[PDB]
Amino acid sequence: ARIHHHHHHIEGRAPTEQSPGVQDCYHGDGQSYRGSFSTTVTGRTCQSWSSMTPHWHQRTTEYYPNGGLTRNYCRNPDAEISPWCYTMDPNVRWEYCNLTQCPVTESSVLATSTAVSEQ
Repeated sequence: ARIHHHHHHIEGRAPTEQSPGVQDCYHGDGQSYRGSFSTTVTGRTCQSWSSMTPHWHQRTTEYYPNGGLTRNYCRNPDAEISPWCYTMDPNVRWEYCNLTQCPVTESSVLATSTAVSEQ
């Protein structure tokens, strides 16, 4: 019925795609993600945490809803700089997803106690 192109991956320039491609973001340390961005920094896909086929590992988030990242959703169960997850590819054990400190301009921050400038 429908299938994404299966020929080239960087249909843009010869060497590399000039414009920016995938570039998600996160608030805090991947803790405020609240999104199932199953995309790894390499463009891979967050393999289901409960995936015992390729890379096997105990203590999954599928058995721990306290995280909110079940299935192939990418999240940060360690509160590290950002969320990460196993990849559906056996060539990539695991990796961080394309997250970054959401550098937005809108207000977003609902707190106005102290103000920080140039910091």
